[PDB]
Amino acid sequence: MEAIPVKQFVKHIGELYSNNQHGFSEDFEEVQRCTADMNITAEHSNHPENKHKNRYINILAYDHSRVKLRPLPSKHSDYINANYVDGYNKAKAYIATQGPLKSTFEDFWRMIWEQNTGIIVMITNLVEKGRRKCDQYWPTENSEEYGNIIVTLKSTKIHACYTVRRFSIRNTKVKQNERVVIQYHYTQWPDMGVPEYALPVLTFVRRSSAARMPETGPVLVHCSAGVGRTGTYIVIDSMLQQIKDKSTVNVLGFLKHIRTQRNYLVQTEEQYIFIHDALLEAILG
Ligand SMILES: Nc1cccc(S(=O)(=O)NC(=O)c2sccc2SCc2ccc(Cl)c(Cl)c2)c1
Repeated sequence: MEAIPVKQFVKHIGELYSNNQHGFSEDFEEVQRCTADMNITAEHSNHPENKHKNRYINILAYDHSRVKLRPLPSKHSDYINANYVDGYNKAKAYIATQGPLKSTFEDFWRMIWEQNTGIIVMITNLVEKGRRKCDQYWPTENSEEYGNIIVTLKSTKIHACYTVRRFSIRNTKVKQNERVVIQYHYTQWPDMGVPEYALPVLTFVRRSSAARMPETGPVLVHCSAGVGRTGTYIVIDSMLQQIKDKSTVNVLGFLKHIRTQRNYLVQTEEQYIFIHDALLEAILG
């Protein structure tokens, strides 16, 4: 189970799809079992003092890979539900994290400053099908203050399927010192069912990924829980890098791997199939 030449990957997709996606089903179940003989601790996520900091009681941040906040003059001011995740070759190329709650906007922006993140990839809407997915952690307009980071919205471009917001943030307890942070926000979400046509996404991935500057902190990627759509993004992004580099693909292997770094990355078979549709589009296009 290693890399597949890009020229036979497309053929492979045919096989995975046939007989009602039986092959896709076997792959993803392998992925879900891939953790089986594996205990990964998330004690910090389960600590009573950190509970109100998790959006979902079941969606945790593995200890070994968790992003640590600089502790504050309490014992658990270091905790945020987030994990470093690997990209193509490069270790810790992403921070995959949940959609921020009101009570964690400070942690969220502190992490971004502390990690020197320059790009945010947002893969949810605040509200979807009437349900709360994510609290708005940025200024509707002008500036807003979170802890010692105050964020200023500088410009916005709204496309068919996503929006790009350029922020300038300054730390007040520095010097102040300022950074640009660019948010890529995918906004095109189904009233009924789930996303299906992968081409607009491929474009989103291509443009947000190309926005990464040398040599900066990891790209922050979040949806709501920070595992499903977030994992889909990371795999599509990484595999496109691999294709450019070596003209080979390894979805099943890379995914089993990043699954050790954050629980449930790529959460459903449908998302798993979607990754393949995205990459098929890139290859044929
Ligand atoms: N159970 C469950 C958990 C989380 C999400 C869902 S869900 O909404 O029903 N299901 C989904 O979100 C699905 S299912 C197939 C594709 C997608 S998302 C495709 C997509 C869109 C924009 C970007 Cl930028 C990327 Cl990289 C990928 C279901």
